[PDB]
Amino acid sequence: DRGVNTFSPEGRLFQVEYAIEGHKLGSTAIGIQTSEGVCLAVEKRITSPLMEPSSIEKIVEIDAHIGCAMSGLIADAKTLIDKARVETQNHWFTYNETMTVESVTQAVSNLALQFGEEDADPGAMSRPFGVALLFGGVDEKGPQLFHMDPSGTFVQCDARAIGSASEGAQSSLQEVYHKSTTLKEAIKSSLIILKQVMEEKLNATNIELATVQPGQNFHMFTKEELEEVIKDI
Amino acid sequence: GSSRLEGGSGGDSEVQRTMLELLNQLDGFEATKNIKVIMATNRIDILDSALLRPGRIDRKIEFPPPNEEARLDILKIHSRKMNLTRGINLRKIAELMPGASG
Amino acid sequence: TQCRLKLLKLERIKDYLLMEEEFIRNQEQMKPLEEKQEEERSKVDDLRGTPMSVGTLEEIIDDNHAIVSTSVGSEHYVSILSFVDKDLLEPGCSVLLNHKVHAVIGVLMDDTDPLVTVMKVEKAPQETYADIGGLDNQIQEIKESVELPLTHPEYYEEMGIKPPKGVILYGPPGTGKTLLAKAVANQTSATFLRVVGSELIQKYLGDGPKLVRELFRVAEEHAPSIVFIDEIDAIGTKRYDSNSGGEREIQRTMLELLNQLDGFDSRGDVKVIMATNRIETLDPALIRPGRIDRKIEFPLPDEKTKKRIFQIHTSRMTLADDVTLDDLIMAKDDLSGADIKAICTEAGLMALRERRMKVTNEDFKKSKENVLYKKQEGTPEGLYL
Amino acid sequence: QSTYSRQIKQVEDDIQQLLKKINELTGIKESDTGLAPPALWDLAADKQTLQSEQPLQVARCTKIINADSEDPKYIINVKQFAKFVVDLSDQVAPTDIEEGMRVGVDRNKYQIHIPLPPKIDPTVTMMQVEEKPDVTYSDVGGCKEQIEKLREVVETPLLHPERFVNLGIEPPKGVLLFGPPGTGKTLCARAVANRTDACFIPVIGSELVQKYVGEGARMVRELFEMARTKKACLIFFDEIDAIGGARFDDGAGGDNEVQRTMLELINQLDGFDPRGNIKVLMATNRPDTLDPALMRPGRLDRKIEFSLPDLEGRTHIFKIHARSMSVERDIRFELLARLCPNSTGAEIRSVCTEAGMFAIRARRKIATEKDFLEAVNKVIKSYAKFSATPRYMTYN
Amino acid sequence: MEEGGRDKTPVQSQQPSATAPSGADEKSSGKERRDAGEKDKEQELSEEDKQLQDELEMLVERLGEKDTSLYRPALEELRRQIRSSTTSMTSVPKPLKFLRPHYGKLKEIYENMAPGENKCFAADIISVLAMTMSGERECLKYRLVGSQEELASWGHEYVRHLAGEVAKEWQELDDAEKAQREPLLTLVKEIVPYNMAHNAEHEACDLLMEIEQVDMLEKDIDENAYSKVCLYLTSCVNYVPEPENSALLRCALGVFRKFSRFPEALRLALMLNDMELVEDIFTSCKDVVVQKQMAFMLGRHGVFLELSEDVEEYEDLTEIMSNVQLNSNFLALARELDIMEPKVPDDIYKTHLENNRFGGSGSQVDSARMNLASSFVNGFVNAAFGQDKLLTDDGNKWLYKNKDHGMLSAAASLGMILLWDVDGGLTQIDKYLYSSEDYIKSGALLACGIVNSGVRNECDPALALLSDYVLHNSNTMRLGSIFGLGLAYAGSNREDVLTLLLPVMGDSKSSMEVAGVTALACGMIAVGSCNGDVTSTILQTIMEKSETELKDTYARWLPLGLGLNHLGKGEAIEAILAALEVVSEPFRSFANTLVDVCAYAGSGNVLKVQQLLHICSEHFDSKEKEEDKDKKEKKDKDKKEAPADMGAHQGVAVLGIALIAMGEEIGAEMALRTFGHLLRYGEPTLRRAVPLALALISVSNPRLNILDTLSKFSHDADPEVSYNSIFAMGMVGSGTNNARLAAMLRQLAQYHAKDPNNLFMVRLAQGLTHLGKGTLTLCPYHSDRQLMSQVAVAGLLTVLVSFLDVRNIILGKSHYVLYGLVAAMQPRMLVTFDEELRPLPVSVRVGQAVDVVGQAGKPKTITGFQTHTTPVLLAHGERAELATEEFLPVTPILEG
Repeated sequence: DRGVNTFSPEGRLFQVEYAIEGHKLGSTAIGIQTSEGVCLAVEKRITSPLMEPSSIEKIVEIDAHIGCAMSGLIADAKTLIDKARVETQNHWFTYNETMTVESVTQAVSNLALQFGEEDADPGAMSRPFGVALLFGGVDEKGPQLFHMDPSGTFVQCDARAIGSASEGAQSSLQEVYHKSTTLKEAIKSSLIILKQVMEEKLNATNIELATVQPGQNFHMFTKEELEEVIKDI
Repeated sequence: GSSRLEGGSGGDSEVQRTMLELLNQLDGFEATKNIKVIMATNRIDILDSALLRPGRIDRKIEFPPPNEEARLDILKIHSRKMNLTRGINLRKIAELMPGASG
Repeated sequence: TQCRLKLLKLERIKDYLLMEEEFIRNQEQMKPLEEKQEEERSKVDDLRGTPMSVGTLEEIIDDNHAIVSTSVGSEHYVSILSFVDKDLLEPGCSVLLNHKVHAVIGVLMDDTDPLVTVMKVEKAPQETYADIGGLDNQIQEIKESVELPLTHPEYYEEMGIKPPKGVILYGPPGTGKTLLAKAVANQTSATFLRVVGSELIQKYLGDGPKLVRELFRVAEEHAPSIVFIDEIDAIGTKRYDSNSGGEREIQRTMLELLNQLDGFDSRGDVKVIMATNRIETLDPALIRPGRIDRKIEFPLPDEKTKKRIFQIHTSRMTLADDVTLDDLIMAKDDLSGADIKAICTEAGLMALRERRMKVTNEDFKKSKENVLYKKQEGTPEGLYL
Repeated sequence: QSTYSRQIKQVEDDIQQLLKKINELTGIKESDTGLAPPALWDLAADKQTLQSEQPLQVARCTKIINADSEDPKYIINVKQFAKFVVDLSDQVAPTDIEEGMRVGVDRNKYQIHIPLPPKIDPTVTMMQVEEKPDVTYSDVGGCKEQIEKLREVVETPLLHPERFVNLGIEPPKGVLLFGPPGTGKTLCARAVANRTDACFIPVIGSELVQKYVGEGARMVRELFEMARTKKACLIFFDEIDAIGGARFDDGAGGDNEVQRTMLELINQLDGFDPRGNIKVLMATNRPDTLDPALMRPGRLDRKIEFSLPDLEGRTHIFKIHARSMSVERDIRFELLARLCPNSTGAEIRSVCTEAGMFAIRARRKIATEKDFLEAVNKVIKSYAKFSATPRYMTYN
Repeated sequence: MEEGGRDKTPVQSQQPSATAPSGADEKSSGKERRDAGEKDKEQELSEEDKQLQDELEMLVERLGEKDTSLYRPALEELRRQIRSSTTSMTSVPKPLKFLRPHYGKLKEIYENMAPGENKCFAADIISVLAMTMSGERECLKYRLVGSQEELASWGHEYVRHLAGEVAKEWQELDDAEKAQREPLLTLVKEIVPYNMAHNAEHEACDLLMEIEQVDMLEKDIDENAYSKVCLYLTSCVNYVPEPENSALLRCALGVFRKFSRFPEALRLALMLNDMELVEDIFTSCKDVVVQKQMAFMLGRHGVFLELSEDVEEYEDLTEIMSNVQLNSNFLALARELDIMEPKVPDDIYKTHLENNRFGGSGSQVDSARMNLASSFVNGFVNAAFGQDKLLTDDGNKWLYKNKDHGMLSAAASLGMILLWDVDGGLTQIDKYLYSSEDYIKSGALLACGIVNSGVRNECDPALALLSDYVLHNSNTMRLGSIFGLGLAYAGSNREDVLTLLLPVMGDSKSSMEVAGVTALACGMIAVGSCNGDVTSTILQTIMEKSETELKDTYARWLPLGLGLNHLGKGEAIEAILAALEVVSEPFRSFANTLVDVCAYAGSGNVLKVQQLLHICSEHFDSKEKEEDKDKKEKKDKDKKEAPADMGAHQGVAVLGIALIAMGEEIGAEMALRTFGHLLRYGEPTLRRAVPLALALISVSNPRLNILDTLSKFSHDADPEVSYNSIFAMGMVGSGTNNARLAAMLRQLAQYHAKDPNNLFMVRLAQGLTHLGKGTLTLCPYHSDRQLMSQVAVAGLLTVLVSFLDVRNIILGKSHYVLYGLVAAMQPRMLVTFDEELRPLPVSVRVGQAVDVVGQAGKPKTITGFQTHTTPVLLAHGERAELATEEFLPVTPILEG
C-alpha cells in the first residue's frame, strides 16, 4: 500500500484532487456580481411535493448583507458556514462595523487544507472538505463576489458557477454575463444555464433567489418575485 | 494440519465446503443421493456459513462423553479375544477405569 | 409457412445432390475423380499402418507444418501429408498420425480429460421458481441479467444496449443466493456450469488463472450458459495454508476473470452469478460496474411470509394440520429460509424414528427443539432493541 | 406431406451409402482435403519425406563442434533427453538455424533437414494472441483528449518512421497506461493497434508466471526474442497489478516466481543487446507495486494517465454510446452527463444498460428519458460504494 | 367431450360438439347421412334447420377455441357424413347454406398441414364445393374478418378457403377473379402469395391496386405481401418444369409492372430476355393508375434499377426501345427525356469526382514493361471511374511511350475508365487516333463506342461513329468496332446494328488473341431480346473449335457466343439452324446443351438437369474442356432461384469448384482462379471472409496469378473504416517481389485491393435481389485460367465495368441528386417477406444516406413514416434507391 497524503509524480496531492470532484457531485449554484447588486441563484430540484420548498435551503447567510450559495456535499459545507456566523458578529464586537466579503473568505480558506491523516491533532482535519462556496454580497466597499475553492484558492469573480455544470456554466457566464448586463438580466442568464443540470424546467418552486443590493440588507425573494422572472426566461 | 485450521477456518474445511456444494446440486442425482460427505471436527470455530446453519446439513451431532456404561460394553466384547479366568467381573474393571477413550 | 418448408427440403437436397452427382458420373467418365478418389482413401489406410501414434494439435503454422506433440514424450514437427488439410483442423483437437513418417492422417480423437467433467454439473433444483413464498419482484430483477437475454435476446439487441452479464448477490445470508442460482438455471433450460470459488485456489502454484481460462472455454461452446460462482468472497478473506501462492495468487486469478469476461477476448453469452455475503472484503475491480449491470440486495423474508412457504414445506414432508404452525414460526424472528427447511426436514426424521409415516404435532415440537441448539433461532435480533 | 416424408428418409439413407465419400471428400478423418490448396501443400512435403526429414523429431542445437567425422558437425539434444552428433543437409535448404534454437532432426538418420521456425519454444504463448482485430470507435468511448495523446506515441512512429529519422530523434517505444479500471485501457489498446495496422500481441500477466521458478524466465525470454525477429511488433503486457510486484522474499515461496518474469524482461531489454524491433505498452492500475527499473524510460518514455475523464468527456461517452444503440435522439445526452458526474466509462455504459432493463419490463423496444433519469440517480448514490476508483486512484 | 351438441340450442355446448365425432354424435351423424336419404325431405327440414343455425354459430366458435390437435381429427370424421347426401342431394335451397360451415371442417386440415402435397389434395375436394355454394364463400370470409366470436386461428385458416380455388374442377367464373383477395393479402404475407402466383388471380389485383395502396400505406403492411409473390415464382422453376413454368413467369410480369411496385417485375423480365416485354412496362403502369404517383416515374426508374452488365441503364435494349415510349408516358417530355437520357446519371458522377479523389498511388512510370503494367493499374484503383481523369488526359507520358502489345491494351482499356462522361472523355480519344502506331488507333475505336454511350435516346449515339469504323481491314481495328458495338448497346434489335455484323466476323483464328472476342460481342448484341440473328457468328463458331482450341483464352469465347446469340424466340433462327445441323461434330455437342437453355428464352429446370448430365470435368485433350469449367460453377442457376434459395446454392457452388479440383491435377490451379470470378458474378452469401482467407495461403504457395484474380472481389467495402483492412491486404502485396513477371501480377493486385474513399465494389444483381446476369465478366475469367499473365492478357482484365451509378439515395420524384436523405438505423431483422430484407424504422437518427457502396447500408433504412408513405423501392443501396409512393405527384419527404 501507499498513503493518500503523498504527492504524485503529476505534482498534486491525492485527497485534494478527490475533493474537487466532490464539488462536482452536487447541485449548481450561480453567483453573479452586478454593480446594481449581487444575486445568488440555486436550484432546489425537488422530486416530491410532500416536501415544504421553503426549508430546502442552499443559500444560507454568512452576514446580514452577505449571502452565500454552496455546492457539492451540502452537509460538508454547513460546518464552514457555522464557523462563519460566529466570525461576522465577532468582527462587529472588535472593529465596531460589519465584516467584508474578502475578510470572511480568506479566514475559512485557511482551514480548507490542513490535512495530516495520521499523527495529526483531532482538533484538525484528516481529510479536506469537497465544497466550493460562493460568497456573494455588497458590503462597505461595494458589490463584491468572491469564490472559494476546496483547494483553498480564493479569487474574486463577477460571475461564477459551481456544481455539476461548473466548467460548462462558468464558460457560458463569461459570454452572457458582463458588466454591460444589468442585475435583472443576470437573473435571466442564470436561469437558462441552470436547465441542463436540472431534471425539469425552471419554476418558482425549483429556484431560490436572493439579492443583496446597495443600501439594503439581504432579502430572500418571495413567491411573487420568483414568478416575475419565471414569466420571461 | 493444525496450522490450516487457525489460518482462516481450515484448508480441510475448504474441501468439505466444496464437496457439500457439489452434493447440494448435482445433475439428476440431486433427487437421489447415496453418497454423503461427512466431517469430523472438534471445534465450532472452523465452521463456515454453509456448515453452521441447519437445513443445509441434515444433522449436527453432539457426542455424549465416555460414561461408566460405555466402558463396560466396549470392555466385554474385547475381553472375549483372550483367555479369561473364572470369577472376574467385567463390571468391576470398567467402573474402576476412568478411561479417556475406548 | 409453405415457402419455408419447400426451402428447407431444397437446402437438404442440394448438399446431397451435388456431392453425389459429380462422383458417380465421374466414375463413368474416363478422366476425372473415378478410381483415384476411391483409391486415395484406401491409400491413407495402407500408408498409416497399425499402430498409429496419437498427438494433440497445439497450433498449425502456415509454412506446410504444424506442431503436434506425439505420445512418446518428445515433440514432433509434422507436415501436411497423407492427404490432409491444414486449415480444416481447429486447435486443441487430438489427431492421428502415421508413425512411419510423421503426417496427420486425420482428426477424430479427443481422448477425454477429467477436467471438463468436474465443471459440468447439471441442474435439477430442490425448490425452484413458482414454489417459493413471497417477494416475487425480488426474483424478477435478477432475471434482467440472467434469464431474460436467454429467453428473448431479441429485445436486448433491438434496443441496442450491451447485453447484461454479471450480477452480485449480496446482503446478510439467509435468503437463498444458492437457491436462486439453481432456480434460474431450471427455468432458463440452458447449460449450468457450477464451479465453487474455493476450488480456484489450489494446492498447486499458479494453476488458478489457468483454471479460469478453461471454465470460460467450456462455457462459450455450451452457450447460452449461466455460470454460478458460489461464494467469491471465500478466496479473498482466507489463507488456507495449502499453497504459498499467498495474496498474489488470488490477485492473478481475479484478474483472469476480468480478461475472459470483456478484456481483449470476450466469451459469448456467459453470464456470471456471484454469491457473496459481503461486498467490502472483495477486490475493487471485480465489483466495478460493466462487469456487472445489475446490483441487488436481498433483505430477509418477512414473518408473515414465512407462513405461506411453510404450508408447502409441511405438505412435502407429509401434510399434518394438527401442528402448532404459528408457534414454530413466531419464536424465530426474521431470519433464514434455511430454518423452515430444518424444522420440517428434522420433524419428518423424528416421525420415522418413532416408527410412523405421518408427522404429527409432537414431532414438529421436538424438531424445533433440536434446531435451537444447532442455530440460534432469532434470539440475536431480539437482544439489541 | 407424403412428398416431404419420402424425401427425408431417402436423403438420410443416401448419406449411409455415401459414407465412403463423406470421409474422403469432406474430411473428419481419412483425407481431410479439397485438393485446391492441399494439392500444392502435399506436393512440396513429399520430396522431404522421401529422403531424411519425416519422421522429424524436435530437437535443439546445444553446441557447434567440428569433432568426429565431417567439418560441420553439431551436438543436438532431442526432447527425449539423449544427445546425438548429427550432420547438416544441403539436400533441402536450412533456413532458421541458430545455436540454442530448435532445429529438426530425423529418427532414421539424425541430420538436420530443416530447422524449426524462430523461437516457437513456447507454442503456448502464440496460440492465444489475436492479430490486430477491428474495433469500431462507436464503442471506444468519447472523443476526448485522453484518447488522442496515446496515439502520437503508439501509432505515428510505426505508421511513419519517415519523420523521426529525418529529424534525427529516436522513435517512441514506451507508453504507460495507468489510472483506475473501466477507463478502457484495454479497450483503446486494441483500437489503435488496428488503426496503425501493425501486429498486435496481447499477453496476460498471469500467464507469464507458471508453476516452477525459471519456467517463467523461458516464456518471457522467448516471447521478447520472437517479437524482435518479426516485422513490427507491439507487445501489450496486459494488467499487472500483483503479477508485476517489487523484489522481496518471504522464505516460503517468496515473490520469486513473480519477479522472475519481471527480471527476464529487464535482462533482454537493456541487456548487452538493446530492445530489438519491439514496442511496449504497459497496463497497470498500481505503479505503487512496480520495480524502479521498469518505471525509468527506455521502455516507458512518456507517462500518460488514462484515467477518469473530465466533465465535457462524460457527455462524449454518451454520444458514442447512443450511436451503437437504436434509442431516441430526443433524449438529451447532456442531461445524463450532468446527472452522473464522477462516473468512469463502464458506469456510463451500465446507465444505458439499466435504462434498457426498465424498458424490457414495461415491454418497450425503445428506451425512454424516464428510464434514463432513474438510472443515473441510482448510479450516483448506490454504485459509488462498490466502485474501483478510490483505492486504484490512490496508487496511481 | 359430450356426444352430439350441435343438436343442442345453447352456444356453450357447441365447444364439446366439435370434439364429439371422435366417439360419434347422437343425432348429428345420422341426420346428415342415413336419415337424409331414408326419410322424406320436408320432414327432415325441421331436424336440419335447428342443426343449421348451430352449425353456423359453431364455425365462428371453433375458431375461437385454440385446439388444432384435438380439433383437427374429430371434425374430419364428421366431414364424410356431409359429403354423402347433404352436399346438394337434400333439397335445392337448403344445402348451399349447409356447405358454408362444412368448408370450416376441411380448413383446419388445410392449414395445419402446410406442405405442398396437402395443399393440392385439399384444393381438389374444396373446388367442387365452391361451385355448389355459388358465392357463399366470399361472405363467409367477410364474417371472419369481423369476428363475431373468433380472436386467433381464422387469420391463417380463412386464406385456405381461397387456396381451394386454384384447382378449378368445375369453376369457370363463379369465383376466380375477386373474392376478397385484397384483405386476405394485406393481413397474411405467407399463404396468399402462393395461391396468387398459380391462379393468375393476380390480374384482378391491378384493378384493386389504388384501394390496396391505402392499406399498404401505414395501416397494415401489404407492401410485404406483394414482395413475397416474386420469391415463390422464381423458386417455382424447380417445383414444376420449365415449359409448364414459362407461362407462369410471363403472367406475373404483366401484373407486377402494371401494379406500382416495379422491382419484382424487373426480376422476371430479365429472366425472359425478350423484345416485347420492355416497351410495355412504361405504358401499362400509366393507363391503369389514373393518378400520376410513383407509377409514371417507375417506367423510367425500372430501367435504371435493373443491373445486367456494363454501361449505364445496363441492358440498354430497353433504353433504345424507350425513345417513343417515353413520349407516350408523358409527365413532361423535356424533363422525362433529360433524366432518362444517360446525361443525368453521368452528371452526378462528375460531381462525385471532387470528394472521391484517388486513394491508391498512381504510376504512369515511363519506358519499359513497367509502362505497360502501369497503364493497367490506372483503371484498376477505381475498378471503374473516379478521379483518374487528370492522369489519363496527358496522352504523351503513358500511351505513346508504350511498346508493342502494350499500346493496344492500354488504348483498349481507356474507354472503360472514361465511361460516365458525356463529352470531355471523347476529346482524348479523338487525339490518340491521330498519333503513333496502328495499335493505339485500333484500341481507340472501342474506346469511342463506350464514351459516346453517355448520351443516347438519339442524342449523339454510339452506332453512328462505330458504323464507319466497322469497314477497317486490320483485325485489331475490326475487333475494336465490333467489340465496342456489343459493349455499348449490350442488347440491340435495331436493323442497322445487326446488318453491320453481318458480312464481318470472317475471322475464325488469328495471331491476335483479342480477335476471339468478336464472337462474344455478336452474342452480346443478341442478349435482352428475341432473335434476328447474325449469320456469321453462328457459322464461324463450329469451324473455329475444330481448327484451334490450343489457345485456351481464344477457345472459351466462341461456343459461349454461339449460345448467347441463339437466346430468345423467333423463326429467323430456324433457317440458319438447318445449315448448322448438317455438320455434326463431338465439338458442337456441348454448345448444343447451352442452346437448349437459350432457345426456350431462359431456363433453370432444363438447365438444372443438364448440369447433372454434365460436360463438367471432361476432356480428351481440351476437346470437351471448353465449356466444362464454366458449367460447373452454376452461378447463373444460383441467382436465378430466390434470394433465399441462393444462400444454399452458393455453398454448393464452392463445394463444386473444390470437386473439379480433386478430379484433375490440372483443374486444381484453375479452380483456385475460378473462385474470384465465381464470387464476383454470384453476389454470394459468403462475401467478406472467403476471398481474403484464400488470399493469405496463396502468398505462401506458389503462383502469383491466384492473388491477382482473388483481389477483384476482395476489395469489398470502400473506406469508411474499411481503410485498415485494405492497407493490411495491400502491405502483403507490396512486400513480395522476386522477378518482373512475378512483380506485374502483384503490382496489379496491390492497387486493385485499394479503393478511393466512398466509391463502390462490384455488383451484377439489381441490388434488391441476387438475380442478375452479365456477359461482361466471362471475358476476364476466360483469359485467367492460364499460368501467369501476359501484356496481351492484361488488357482484357483491366475492365470490371457493371458497377453502380453513383445515385443510391433519392432518385425521388422531383430530386435526382447526389445529396443525402434522412435515414434511421435498426439492427433488426424480423422480415422474410421482403425482396432482399428491409426492416421497419423506429425513427432514431444517424448520419445521412445509405452507403454509396455495393455492400452495406442494408439494415440502415429510410424514414417515411413521419411522411406517412410506403416505399416501393426497398432500402438497400447495394444498387437500390430510397423512393416512396404516394397518391401525390411528388414525395413531400424531408431532407438532411
